[PDB]
Amino acid sequence: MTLQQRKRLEAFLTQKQKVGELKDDDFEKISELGAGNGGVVFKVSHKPSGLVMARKLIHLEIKPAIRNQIIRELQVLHECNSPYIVGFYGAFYSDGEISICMEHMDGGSLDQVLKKAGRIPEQILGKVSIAVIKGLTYLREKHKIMHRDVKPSNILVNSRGEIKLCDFGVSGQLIFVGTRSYMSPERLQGTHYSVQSDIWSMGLSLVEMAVGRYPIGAIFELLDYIVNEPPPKLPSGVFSLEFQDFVNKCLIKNPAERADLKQLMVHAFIKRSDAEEVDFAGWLCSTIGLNQ
Ligand SMILES: CC1(C)CNC(=O)c2sc(Nc3ccc(I)cc3F)c(C(=O)N[C@@H]3CCCNC3)c2C1
Ligand SMILES: Nc1ncnc2c1ncn2[C@@H]1O[C@H](COP(=O)(O)OP(=O)(O)NP(=O)(O)O)[C@@H](O)[C@H]1O
Ligand SMILES: [Mg+2]
Repeated sequence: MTLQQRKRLEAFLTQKQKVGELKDDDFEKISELGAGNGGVVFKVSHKPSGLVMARKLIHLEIKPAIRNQIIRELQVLHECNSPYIVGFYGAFYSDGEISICMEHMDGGSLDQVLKKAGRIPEQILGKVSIAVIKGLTYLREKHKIMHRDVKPSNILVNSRGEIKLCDFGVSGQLIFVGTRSYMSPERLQGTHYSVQSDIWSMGLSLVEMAVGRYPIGAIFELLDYIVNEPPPKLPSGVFSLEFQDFVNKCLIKNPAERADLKQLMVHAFIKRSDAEEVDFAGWLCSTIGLNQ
């Protein structure tokens, strides 16, 4: 950690304390940040602190004993404190819906950023990759947590140039209803799986952000393709050989021959990217623009 990262984390944990138990009454809606797989996210104001938060509403049908164990397992999120993880405020049940309250990220997700930028430059994706790896490393080492839901909508960014992971499961399992999938071939097979599965998800997400589009290229037809056909790749000529090799190594279908976190962190793409002074914050703020 840099001193500034060390300090930014300090700064967050103090006003987190300036927050008591959370209740539906204490929240005031500002705007809607989006929705997804059965979750609605709202930009909220928490009046007792006056703090801006993001509040996710999860309609989990049926309580009672099952809902109170969910909230108690969610309490580990208080201990997840990293410059590569989104800050947690608290969680409760209300009106048949679990609410997870977290740090508000003003740049939104890289899914939203991509939709704006068209495609995200390779040098920026180096900064994103370093952050994702470090966040996945942190979750593994400090909490023995695997993410299980790496994708562009779960990598959040802000006007301070921070890149953070969110929506990592903490309740066990509890682990295709949509049109796209970031699940590895081995996860689709029902096979046992590990953090190698998150590496595939990261690799796929990177190719989506580099080219501007989900790269595979009906839901069950798509899943069959992931399982049975060659992995996606970057186009040649427009991306560095080492970036191509980096995603290729993330996208090897055998999770055991696929690169691991340790290997990727010393990979030539990561080595090069880490030494590059790239103004990511300026890129992001110039790309999204300012509220006017
Ligand atoms: C059901 C759940 C509350 C179990 N507890 C769980 O363990 C979680 S945790 C968690 N998200 C989460 C994780 C970390 C941070 I920082 C912020 C977060 F919002 C989530 C979460 O949102 N899951 C969504 C439910 C809708 C469909 N997609 C998966 C969960 C799931
Ligand atoms: N802390 C946050 N700050 C800003 N935006 C957020 C935050 N959390 C979630 N969002 C946005 O809310 C939208 C919907 O989030 P979500 O319900 O997590 O959908 P999803 O990420 O596509 N699916 P999943 O993460 O699997 O539940 C996304 O576009 C996010 O960018
Ligand atoms: Mg999400």
